[PDB]
Amino acid sequence: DNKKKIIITEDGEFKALQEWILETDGVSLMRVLSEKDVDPVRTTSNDIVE
Amino acid sequence: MIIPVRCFTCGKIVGNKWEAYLGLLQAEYTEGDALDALGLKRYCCRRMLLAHVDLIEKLLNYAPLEK
Amino acid sequence: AGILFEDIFDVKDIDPEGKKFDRVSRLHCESESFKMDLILDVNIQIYPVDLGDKFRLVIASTLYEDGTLDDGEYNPTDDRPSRADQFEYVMYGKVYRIEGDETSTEAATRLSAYVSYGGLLMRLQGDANNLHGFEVDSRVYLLMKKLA
Amino acid sequence: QSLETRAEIQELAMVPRMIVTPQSNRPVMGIVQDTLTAVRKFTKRDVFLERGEVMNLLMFLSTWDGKVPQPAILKPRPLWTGKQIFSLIIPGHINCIRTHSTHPDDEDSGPYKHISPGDTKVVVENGELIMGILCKKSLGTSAGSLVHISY
Amino acid sequence: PSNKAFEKKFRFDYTNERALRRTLQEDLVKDVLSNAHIQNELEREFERMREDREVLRVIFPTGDSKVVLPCNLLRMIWNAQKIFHINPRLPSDLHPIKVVEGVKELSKKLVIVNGDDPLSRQAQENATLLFNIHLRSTLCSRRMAEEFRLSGEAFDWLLGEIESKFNQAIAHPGEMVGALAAQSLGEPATQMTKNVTLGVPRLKELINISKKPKTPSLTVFLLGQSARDAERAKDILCRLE
Amino acid sequence: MNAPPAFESFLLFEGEKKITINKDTKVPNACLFTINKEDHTLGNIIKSQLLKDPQVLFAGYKVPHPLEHKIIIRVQTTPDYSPQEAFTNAITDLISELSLLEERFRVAIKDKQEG
Amino acid sequence: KHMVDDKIHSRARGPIQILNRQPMEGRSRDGGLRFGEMERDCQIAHGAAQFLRERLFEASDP
Amino acid sequence: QANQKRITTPYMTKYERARVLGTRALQIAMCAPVMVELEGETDPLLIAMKELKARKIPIIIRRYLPDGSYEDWGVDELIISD
Amino acid sequence: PYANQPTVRITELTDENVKFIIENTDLAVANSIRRVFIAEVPIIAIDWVQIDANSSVLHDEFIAHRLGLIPLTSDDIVDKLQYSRDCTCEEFCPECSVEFTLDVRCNEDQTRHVTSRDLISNSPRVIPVTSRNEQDDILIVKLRKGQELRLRAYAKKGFGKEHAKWNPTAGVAFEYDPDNALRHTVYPKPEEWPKSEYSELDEDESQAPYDPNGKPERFYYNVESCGSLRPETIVLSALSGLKKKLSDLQTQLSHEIQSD
RNA sequence: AUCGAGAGGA
Ligand SMILES: [Zn+2]
Ligand SMILES: [Zn+2]
Repeated sequence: DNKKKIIITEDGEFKALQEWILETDGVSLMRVLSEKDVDPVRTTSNDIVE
Repeated sequence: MIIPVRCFTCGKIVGNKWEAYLGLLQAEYTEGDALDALGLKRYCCRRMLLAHVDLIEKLLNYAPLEK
Repeated sequence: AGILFEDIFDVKDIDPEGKKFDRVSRLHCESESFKMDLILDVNIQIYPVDLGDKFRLVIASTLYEDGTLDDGEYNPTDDRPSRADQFEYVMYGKVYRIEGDETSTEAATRLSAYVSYGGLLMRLQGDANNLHGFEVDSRVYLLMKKLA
Repeated sequence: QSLETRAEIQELAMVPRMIVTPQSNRPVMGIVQDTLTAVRKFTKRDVFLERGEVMNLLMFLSTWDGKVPQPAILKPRPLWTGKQIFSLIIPGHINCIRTHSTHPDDEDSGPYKHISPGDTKVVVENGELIMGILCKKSLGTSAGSLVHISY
Repeated sequence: PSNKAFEKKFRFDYTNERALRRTLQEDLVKDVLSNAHIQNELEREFERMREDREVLRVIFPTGDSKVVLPCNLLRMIWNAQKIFHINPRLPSDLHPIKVVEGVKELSKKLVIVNGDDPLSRQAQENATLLFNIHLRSTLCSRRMAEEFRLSGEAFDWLLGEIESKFNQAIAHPGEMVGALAAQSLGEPATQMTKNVTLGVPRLKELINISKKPKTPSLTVFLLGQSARDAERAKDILCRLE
Repeated sequence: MNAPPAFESFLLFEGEKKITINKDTKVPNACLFTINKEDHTLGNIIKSQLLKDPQVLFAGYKVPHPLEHKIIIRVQTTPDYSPQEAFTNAITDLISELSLLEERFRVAIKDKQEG
Repeated sequence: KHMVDDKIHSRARGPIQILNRQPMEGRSRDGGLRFGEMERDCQIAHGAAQFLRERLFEASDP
Repeated sequence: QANQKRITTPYMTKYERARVLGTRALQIAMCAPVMVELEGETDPLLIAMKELKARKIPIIIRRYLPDGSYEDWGVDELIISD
Repeated sequence: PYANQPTVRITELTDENVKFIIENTDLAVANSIRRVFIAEVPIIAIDWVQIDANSSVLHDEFIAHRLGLIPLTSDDIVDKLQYSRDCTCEEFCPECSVEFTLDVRCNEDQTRHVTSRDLISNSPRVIPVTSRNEQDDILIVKLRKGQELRLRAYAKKGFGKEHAKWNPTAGVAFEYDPDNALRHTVYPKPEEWPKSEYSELDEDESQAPYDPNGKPERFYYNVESCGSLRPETIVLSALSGLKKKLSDLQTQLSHEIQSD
């Protein structure tokens, strides 16, 4: 659940959402974020310099 | 090096049984039979005799320093 | 006289889930006079019990026949008349939980008292009327005696 | 070699003051091999100590008021349980609810939640070990353990 | 808890006459039923709890209720119950408005950043926001009345103990927190040993900024249908690889 | 280098008394007996014989440290009794039991040899 | 061969080195223990400034 | 800084307590008058602890703020946590 | 409130060991008697060696220690002799020590065995046990041509609480409740355990049924002697020593009470 | 006593 999408239903509990994720072998964060149908709020990186 | 006087665990004398044990061994007795003959009922004393190596005989080969 | 609960129980099962301990066995007993339910840990090494045995349980807040509060201290050199002399198996413990089916509005129709005799647990459940004398953090005695 | 150094070491670096680490908000000390195995065996439901045994054990209790507790079994022979002695060992009126290493996952769901058939579900109330068998998960360096609650 | 669970567990009721009679004593239930100021204050308390619940939802996006806070309020409640011989089967003499004003006064007493100027006031509010939210949630009038059944003296002792414990938990000037952090981070290292670099190599890779990470990676999340269906997501994968 | 002498475990140091009587304050009619250069050999028998007494509420012994050579015996008696008297009676009874056992052992030895 | 008799060693104002007036090295030379960087580190975390001064200045090389 | 107001915490810190106890113990061991009635105590550490518990320590703590100012606190004016 | 009334029953009495059963006594008393058997029975042992000459392969410590381990006849002279601590004489005297002398030179080609027969004592009643008028003599050292041993030894009085050489027992077998009636030992699988020498049970049964109102009685003994004392003398002297220690404790207690 | 090397212990 730490990597899923956690939402709040109309009733008001936490419901994890099963959605696809993509893990890359490289780092191009600006270009990846500037892509269609890619979440720019949750997409991150593990290269601190970038 | 030499046979201890007493068993470490119980303190029974075993320092007067090495020569008799060797004689029994040369008399075709099994090691356990010799231990029973010498009245070594406890396995501590049986260890004390069965596991003993006698380095005093090897040390006696070298000549004395003082004549 | 210091007696909270007194009834005759019939043993219906003994370690129904398995003998978890060597010298202690759980008892599942039911009564007939008050229709109670009992689960008791007994030292079967010194007090052996079997299926179908019938005894009387006497839960008391004091071991003296006359009403006198107990200090909860070992005083073997005591000659005062005690009701322990009329029983075969007595255990000293404290009540650690009382549970009922009460709602936010209605009262409790049934009750369940939990006692710990130094780790030997006991749950007595049934009607709320006959368990009214039990209070949490209070010391009680078991006072069991088999009958034929 | 100096009085101020001795005083500051006493007031800061004493072992009792060093029980809980700021690294992980938990005790750094606990119960170790022999005492841990012995307390696991001692706090079992089927441990019964005779009069002489109880007195001999009480001779080794520093914070003892001198009053022998009422035995958990009075007849047909006076007997004290290990949980009673450890209850009297426990200091103050600390409250604690823990779990033993053999506690089943379905015990808290079905019946006998508060009356454990396996003597799990350690409960200490008013400094008294009401029930349960103690282990690392109750006398060790884990957060929320008995020693942590005591500190 | 859900919205319905939150309301049921934390909204003090003053319409169920029988429930109130069971919960509290006769004079207290009569006063609560009669006085409308009491009801208005309790409504405001529930509104504050709802705002705190929303703030908590914001602060913790995931439903992780585990927090590290100074005072074990549940343990102190248990200690108060044991000390004051509270009977959980009888109505209590504790007034819910006494509870509410007690929580407000205790919140005023627990200070981290002192002063009266707005900057310091907001700093103190931010510094104690989590503990105050937890304290209000635990010391709810409904909880203290129907679940904890505390008495007036028990509540007073609880407030005093909370204040003393928080003042004890406040950090001490002169503490070498830098050395503390360095040692507390270096100790695990001695015990710690697709594919992602982990352990001491990654810890070193972090401390000395590495221009060239050993295993650089991107965790890409999808926005629209792509996240649900597979064809569009593999299409995005082709677009990115 | 710091090996204690062999005879230190039983030889009394000069100026050091064999026994010492201290009174327990936590409970009434209780006393602490501290015996130097003694061990479980005397502690266990004294404790058991004190446990025989029906007017001894408590009787226990301990060795505070196996490296040290002292024992502590705690006796708590009835309000009409004294821990000193309980200790004295226990010692006297142990003396009598040992004398009886020794005489009976000598008799049995004589019978076994003489047939 | 590990006999404690060859591992015990205590120092109280013994010989000092010649390049720096600090205690010698090795029990064979009656030298003291080294209060190293990690030890000063832990004392820093403690906050025992007077003890740190005593160890590194007063008891080492005043 | 006016004595009417102070921004530091009113509680003595562990470091302040340790240093005050050590300094007062050294002063006592150097023949200073005692502010408590010594029943039978003869060791400076417990004498200083008794003085601290009596809140009769003749020492003023100069808490240096980072800005460069300082606030002077008496030992009797500080709450003792332990 | 009074003492027990114990009874003895000797099953086997030889020149090496004694077998007896003590009935109607406490476990504390039985274990104390056993402990005194081991550690609080005064016997005579060598504790002072002055090696004039030693050309053997064993060093002087080695030789002395081996000589000290040699037991000596202590049956009757142990009571007359007093500890050198309490003796008012000089370092040694006839009333607190026993003289010894060894003088062996190996001049023949055959290896010379220095046994306990070479130990010559001033006291006729204090001799090595193997030299008493079978078992051979204890080997002290072996000597080849040229090697020679010359030493003087003194035999003092002490108990096993000081050194193991003053211990007069070659094993004190102790057992109570041969059938596990009291459940002192919990056998996870009782059938795996052999019956005791004193067990009274059939082969189909492993241990006696549980006895809830029983305490340890009928303590069994097997006191093997190292030759310093006869086993009967060992038991008698241990009982007397325990009685004496209790008596000194009683005297000290009376003095302390009078001081209050 | 200094340097260097080697062998080791936790
Ligand atoms: Zn042996
Ligand atoms: Zn003499």
